[PDB]
Amino acid sequence: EVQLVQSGAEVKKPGESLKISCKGSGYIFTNYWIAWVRQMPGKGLESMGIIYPGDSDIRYSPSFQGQVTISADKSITTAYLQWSSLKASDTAMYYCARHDIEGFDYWGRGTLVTVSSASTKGPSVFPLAPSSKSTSGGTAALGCLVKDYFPEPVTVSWNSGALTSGVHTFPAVLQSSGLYSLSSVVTVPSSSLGTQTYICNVNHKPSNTKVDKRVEPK
Amino acid sequence: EIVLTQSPGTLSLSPGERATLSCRASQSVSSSFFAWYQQKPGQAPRLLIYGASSRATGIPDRLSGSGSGTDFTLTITRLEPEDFAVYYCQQYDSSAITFGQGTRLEIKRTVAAPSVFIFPPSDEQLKSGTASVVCLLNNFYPREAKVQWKVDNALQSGNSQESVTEQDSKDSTYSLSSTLTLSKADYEKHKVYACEVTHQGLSSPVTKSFNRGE
Ligand SMILES: [K+]
Repeated sequence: EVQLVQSGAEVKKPGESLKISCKGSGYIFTNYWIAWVRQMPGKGLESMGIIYPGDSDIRYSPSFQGQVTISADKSITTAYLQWSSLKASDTAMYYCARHDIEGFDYWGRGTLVTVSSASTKGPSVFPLAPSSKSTSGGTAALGCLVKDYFPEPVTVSWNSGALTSGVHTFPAVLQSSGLYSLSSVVTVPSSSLGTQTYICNVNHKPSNTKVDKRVEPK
Repeated sequence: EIVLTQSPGTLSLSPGERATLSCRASQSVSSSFFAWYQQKPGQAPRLLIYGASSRATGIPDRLSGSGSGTDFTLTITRLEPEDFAVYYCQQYDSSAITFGQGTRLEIKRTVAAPSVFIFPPSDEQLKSGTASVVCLLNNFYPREAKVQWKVDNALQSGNSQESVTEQDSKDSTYSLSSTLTLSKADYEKHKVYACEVTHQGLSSPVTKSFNRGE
């Protein structure tokens, strides 16, 4: 199978440099173009440029000329994307894709790059406690507020993954401080509130922060 | 640079109906080098069609493309749940490859009012000098809703943020979470915290509230 394996998520401050990579396999690397594609948060796809590793022929989209260097090391079947000096609007998902007569027929999973003057910080996990004002005749809502962390992402599970029915984990919002804040809630029978413990399990890998918070009614 | 303009921007349809997406190019493109892609939330894009007419490997018969010159179209005949997603056209005739701005295709269903819950700040957070109040609008349709925050009946402005989930894969509903953030000092100088919700499925505004302490 054609595979495209990209390097891990990156977090940087403005002005800093960065190289990310894309390893192709399961096909003859030097017979196909590799394209780099940018997707800013909540926006569409933009082609940044294409490289033909066999020759190292390169064409950039006019917008990215001078901002980035696309390169390849054909012997280890890897393509690269480089910035000398990152700016905030370089925050995006970056996909590599094989390019041929069928367009972009295979895509990598994408590398997340976050660029901000903010520094990496782990979340404060606060309980969203269930009460009279969070019940709708039988059904009760409870949750966790995962506040003041950077960068994305965080993952949330409930009762170590044993509870998935009626869980909503919302997209984070970027606060004016440059830190993200996320809420994760679950709706349950109100009768189960007294007879069970509800724990949200929050992991923020960028800060190496794991947190398990019990959400008790009060 | 060849500009591609897709139509429409958003599309609401039920399963079994037909979707027709259009894409106009700022100059003529060979149909040999035209493509359509699909992207579901949190996933990489996937090729659907190339050469304007040719289905990629494993793409269902119900998807079909056509077009030439400046006008291209993608049609999905008998919509299935997995078809509901974002679609992008693309030309790769030019050395400068370009994409249309996208079309979001979502599931149309029976109007459902949100279930509204409100959450006070935790003792944990208040100790740190801040107070966040969260309001939850649960399992509603359509996506358009309006949340207003009120502290002692004063409309709050510029101190709240909200987000909305992707359309739920089981009931086709959305949910919304809104956080109002005030300092501890301000939280403890006011009493009535209210989340006022308006939505197509409500005949009048729903207001969930709590009183600090009680
Ligand atoms: K630099």
